[PDB]
Amino acid sequence: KKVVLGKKGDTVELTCTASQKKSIQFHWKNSNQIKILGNQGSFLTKGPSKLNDRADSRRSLWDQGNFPLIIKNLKIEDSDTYICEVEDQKEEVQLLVFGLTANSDTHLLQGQSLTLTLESPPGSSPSVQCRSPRGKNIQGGKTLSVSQLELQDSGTWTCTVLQNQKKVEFKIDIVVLA
Amino acid sequence: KKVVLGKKGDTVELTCTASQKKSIQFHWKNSNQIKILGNQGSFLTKGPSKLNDRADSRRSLWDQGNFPLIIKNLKIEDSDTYICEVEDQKEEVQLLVFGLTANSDTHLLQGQSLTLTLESPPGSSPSVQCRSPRGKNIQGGKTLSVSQLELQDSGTWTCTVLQNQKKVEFKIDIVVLA
Repeated sequence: KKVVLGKKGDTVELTCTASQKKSIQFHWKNSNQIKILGNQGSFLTKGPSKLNDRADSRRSLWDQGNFPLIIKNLKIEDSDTYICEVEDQKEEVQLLVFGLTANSDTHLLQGQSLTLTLESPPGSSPSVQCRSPRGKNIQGGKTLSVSQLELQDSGTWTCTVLQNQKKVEFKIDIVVLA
Repeated sequence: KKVVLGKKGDTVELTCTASQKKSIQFHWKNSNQIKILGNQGSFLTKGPSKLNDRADSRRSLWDQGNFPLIIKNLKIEDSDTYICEVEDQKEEVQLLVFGLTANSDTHLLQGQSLTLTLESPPGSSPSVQCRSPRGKNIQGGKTLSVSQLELQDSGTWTCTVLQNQKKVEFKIDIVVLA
């Protein structure tokens, strides 16, 4: 059971490392036993999955017994358990996908509030921890909010989201307009 | 001891998969105990290696305990044993690098000879096996040569080079001009 955290619109690479004669039949399935991708002889076959055009692998690593599932342009909808069946064995990976917005623009006026919201899949309520460039931090679970923006908030904010031990770091630039 | 075969001007990715708390101190060294790259806290540090600007890793895989050494624009000179030291353990990978030319152009005249030469590092004499698009094959050890080009040689040739079990496939298009 491996837990990998991705970021909305980002690419993640789920790892699969077997222990057989450098590269042999394998394939990625979703908890739903749907085939995402596998190798056909020596080729690469992706079935009609919703991840069809955004899914790939690194075909030259199979020789090393590595069969990565690459997933570009990440959606919170891809969150899910992916299974990697390499000949006799199978690896299970849980992909948790997150997004983090700032409904205000990033260019606000001193005194105005700031609202950030974390987009998560029906499966999580994580630890959001954002710091002003000024050391001050705000924690939450979905909705964040700071009540008075100082000119001392301008900069670049760091939002740490935490899950089963793992963590994703988000960075936002807020322009506090005088 | 892992043997990976690369191709002149190509990129290879040497794999390193440990068994510790998702991502901890690691680094790649060459047989010569020279540091190629490692992680400094959480950053990426490449020393002054000859592979300095062509060397990389995939920094978001360390969380999965994978510490790849990527090496772009391959040279036969990069052939060598690379060691991957991940905390308590270390993996050794032998990178054999090959090139395969066709000293004639690829556009020859029927009747003319074809000479292909395999570029290898001082460490190998491999099995070169090239097939005309017409099933006929020519084997060698460094220098290949076909004495009479038929119009039945036009196409795309497949040159298989073999080493410790591994193999690299090269493909050349010869234009047999009538």
